[PDB]
Amino acid sequence: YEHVTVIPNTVGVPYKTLVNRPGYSPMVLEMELQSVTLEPTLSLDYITCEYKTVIPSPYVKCCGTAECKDKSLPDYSCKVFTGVYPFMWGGAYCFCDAENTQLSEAHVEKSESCKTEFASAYRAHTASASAKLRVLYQGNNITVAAYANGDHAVTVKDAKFVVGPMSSAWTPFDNKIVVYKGDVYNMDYPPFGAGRPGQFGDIQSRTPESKDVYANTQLVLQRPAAGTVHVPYSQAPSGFKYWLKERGASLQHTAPFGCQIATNPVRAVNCAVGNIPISIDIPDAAFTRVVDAPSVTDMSCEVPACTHSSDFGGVAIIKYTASKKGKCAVHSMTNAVTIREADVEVEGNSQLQISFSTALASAEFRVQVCSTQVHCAAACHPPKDHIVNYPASHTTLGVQDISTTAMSWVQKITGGVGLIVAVAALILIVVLCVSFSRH
Amino acid sequence: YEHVTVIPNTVGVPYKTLVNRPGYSPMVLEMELQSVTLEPTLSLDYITCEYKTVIPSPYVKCCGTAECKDKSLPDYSCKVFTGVYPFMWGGAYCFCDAENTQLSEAHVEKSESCKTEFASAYRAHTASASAKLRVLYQGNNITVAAYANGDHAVTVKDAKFVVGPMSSAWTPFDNKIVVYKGDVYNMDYPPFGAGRPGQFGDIQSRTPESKDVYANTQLVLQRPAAGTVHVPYSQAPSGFKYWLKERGASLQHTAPFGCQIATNPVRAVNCAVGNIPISIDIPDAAFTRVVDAPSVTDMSCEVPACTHSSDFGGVAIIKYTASKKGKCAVHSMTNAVTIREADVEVEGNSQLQISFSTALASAEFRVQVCSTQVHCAAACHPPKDHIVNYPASHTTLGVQDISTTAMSWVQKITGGVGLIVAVAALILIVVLCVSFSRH
Amino acid sequence: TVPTEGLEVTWGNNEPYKYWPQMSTNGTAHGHPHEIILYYYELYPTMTVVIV
Ligand SMILES: *[C@@H]1O[C@H](CO)[C@@H](O)[C@H](O)[C@H]1NC(C)=O
Ligand SMILES: *[C@@H]1O[C@H](CO)[C@@H](O)[C@H](O)[C@H]1NC(C)=O
Ligand SMILES: *[C@@H]1O[C@H](CO)[C@@H](O)[C@H](O)[C@H]1NC(C)=O
Ligand SMILES: *[C@@H]1O[C@H](CO)[C@@H](O)[C@H](O)[C@H]1NC(C)=O
Ligand SMILES: *[C@@H]1O[C@H](CO)[C@@H](O)[C@H](O)[C@H]1NC(C)=O
Repeated sequence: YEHVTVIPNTVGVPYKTLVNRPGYSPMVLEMELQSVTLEPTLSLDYITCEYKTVIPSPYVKCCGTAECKDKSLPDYSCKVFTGVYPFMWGGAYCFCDAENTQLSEAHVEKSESCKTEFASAYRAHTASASAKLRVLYQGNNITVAAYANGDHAVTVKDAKFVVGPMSSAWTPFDNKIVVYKGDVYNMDYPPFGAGRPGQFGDIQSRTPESKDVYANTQLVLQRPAAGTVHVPYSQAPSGFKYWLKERGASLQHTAPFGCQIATNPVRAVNCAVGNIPISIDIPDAAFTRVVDAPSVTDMSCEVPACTHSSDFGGVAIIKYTASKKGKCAVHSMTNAVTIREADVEVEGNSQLQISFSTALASAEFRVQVCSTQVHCAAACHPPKDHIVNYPASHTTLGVQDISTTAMSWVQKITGGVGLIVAVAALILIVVLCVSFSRH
Repeated sequence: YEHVTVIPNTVGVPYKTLVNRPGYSPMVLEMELQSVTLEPTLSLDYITCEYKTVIPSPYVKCCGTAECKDKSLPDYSCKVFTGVYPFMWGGAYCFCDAENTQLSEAHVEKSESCKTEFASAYRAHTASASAKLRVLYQGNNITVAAYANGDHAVTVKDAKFVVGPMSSAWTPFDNKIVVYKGDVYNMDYPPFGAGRPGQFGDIQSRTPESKDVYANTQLVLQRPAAGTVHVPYSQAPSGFKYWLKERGASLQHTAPFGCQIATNPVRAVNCAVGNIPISIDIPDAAFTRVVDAPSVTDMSCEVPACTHSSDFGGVAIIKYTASKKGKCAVHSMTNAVTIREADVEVEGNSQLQISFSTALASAEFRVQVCSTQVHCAAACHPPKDHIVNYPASHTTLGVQDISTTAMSWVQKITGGVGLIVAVAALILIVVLCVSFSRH
Repeated sequence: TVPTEGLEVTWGNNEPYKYWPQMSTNGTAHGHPHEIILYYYELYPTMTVVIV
């Protein structure tokens, strides 16, 4: 026996549905949602870290001229300076008073610490979905866990469940993201091989264990000072350090709809969009025949208090007469009122008590207890506190919901004005007939 | 200097482009495509294989009644029979001539060979692309390799190339595919947990090393024959074996556009759709000034043979007078004619020879050699062979391309008819003017 | 039959073959009017009838 329902995507609020099969007693179910997760597909592009500069000892050749050759290492440079005259702690280095020369060189490498401090660039694609549910079944709690599409079925206590698909495809991620130790940012990084001297991406590599490195920093050598031996240079500072000081706020603090974000693996948790359909199959052994259930013959209703707040602020008292002891279900027949209890116990001649929640100013609703109906009515007062810490447990109201007193005044005014037009219309018709006939 | 061009997606046909920069001599490049590859992103769902049935020894209990209990193994079954009287090789087994019973049981497991013979079900998403080229650059061949999107740049011999993106998103794979030992199929496999008794998907598992198995094969026990000890049963035969004998043709033999398919990893190669843009940056040291190049002052053209086949069926001779020894480029100024040679060497007072291919019945085109132009014209004949083994090397024709003799005939017929209308209209105008004045 | 775009044929365990068509005709594009029409008819059959 198949049954289909639809529930909105909100966490922490229970819902109820009614199953009615001819020949058997009605049965009421309750469901509550505990988590929803989305997870995209990722591919890696490159990584970035700090860099290091390597400079060997200079070469001083006196009474001669030096020269240098080219090499293939990244950011290589060589220069030759004339007219030098170094000093040391013991005196002058070389005899000749002129025609001395100095040679200098340097190149750029990749730092060793890149295996612990690095950032990574990705591309994102379509995501999947998963969910977790709690169901009250046959007087006990059970849990189910499944994928949110039509391609999965689970069986708990001889019952099948199918969840999904979802009604919306909204995702908080763009095509390009960048990840760093628990934080995710949206960024449009420069392409591979097109870095800049002082921004994010001046040095690049394909994987932390690669040997190929691309670098686009500036390196210019300078003339040494008189009487000293050293190798000065000019170079733009690192770009990865600057980004750590100027990155700003991450997605966890800016994302819409109240989503949460975790990074191992990258996921989004508890985003409130749309609704989820559900399908359930119940075996024949779970029902009770109508001849065996007790019957109820006389009903009454009395309500002593009502305040239409966001919590359960009603109380009702119902009297009954029952044929024999057993169980029964309770269910509301209006959409504006919700009832907490699912089952009640009946015996002999007694009374039972229930509680409810509503947003209507004037209350009128019906209650079903084992194939019988009863009518209740009341007047409700407003609350006194302004702000709470939990969402409402009732539905919103429409334009047709109006207090009983207010409805009476509109009828009187509309009727009174309408009568004047009616009496005027009859007079005009009588006169017009006499003119037409007499001529 | 930046240059942009567009190349059609065809393998095995060279193409040429012209670079023109004021103040310098022109340059010609030649490009040719060798391979294009597409590769999707995959995700695993479940795997299937063959099964095994387990039957332990029967229990024959004489002069009594037996019973059996329930268990959790897949496809478990029990039954108890009465009225048995088994035999062995030495005589009857037990004394009593009645009140004997027999018990039997069986269940289903996963066969050992699932680690070698299995099939896998996947889910597919968007694909990436890659490409490889050969370029003729200053008299030498160089090769480039890059991804077919705008986020990659490569540098070879101080020149930077950027390729992509593609003009079409067509792919030969659907959302669901199946792979088995080098063949790929398009199939809509059943949901997990919803198998069928005699088709693909009766046995399901999540990983070849996992312990959870789902089975939906029918199994019913039957009554033993008189005087024998054995355990008969009835069962639907395996669905994996049936699929192997009637699976049909693969994707390689049925795909459109001439694509080829490989499986480790899954790829598609050499599909002919769309076109590819290319961008190239040329440095300043590669150019030559106008004053250093030679100059050519007198020219004439003659065409001794033409035949408009799919190969190079033309020959031409050009006379020239040059100022000094050097090099020059050759380029065609029309779209319907292609010239094979890229550069020549000129000196003194001599002649040079070239070849071309075209689809026109009457050939007229212009040739440029180091900033000067000449005019050629000839008539062409059709070939004799019907079918060849290679594609054409020239472009298709339009409506404006018509032989000179055919164009002459249209002009005489059209012009003559127009005269009869023109002379007749003048008579009407004059005769109308006289009547207007006469009144 | 060999279309404009080509045909591919496979035989047993061997490698496939490829074929492409090539222009040929019994008319001539220079000469008397009735010989010119036959040239274009055998190359573009459907367009020649419509225009004429
Ligand atoms: C821990 O250090 C290893 C390298 O030693 C690094 O791969 C890993 O990312 C680090 N994890 C954290 C949380 O810092
Ligand atoms: C578990 O079931 C009991 C009734 O047996 C119910 O009172 C309780 O609320 C259920 N658990 C939760 C978390 O609601
Ligand atoms: C070879 O056997 C191993 C298991 O022993 C299996 O994983 C693999 O797929 C086999 N190779 C092929 C080509 O089937
Ligand atoms: C390499 O360049 C030569 C010209 O020097 C050319 O003839 C040849 O075709 C090129 N190689 C290939 C594989 O095309
Ligand atoms: C042209 O004439 C030849 C004469 O043998 C004939 O075989 C052929 O079918 C004709 N048509 C074409 C298109 O060649």
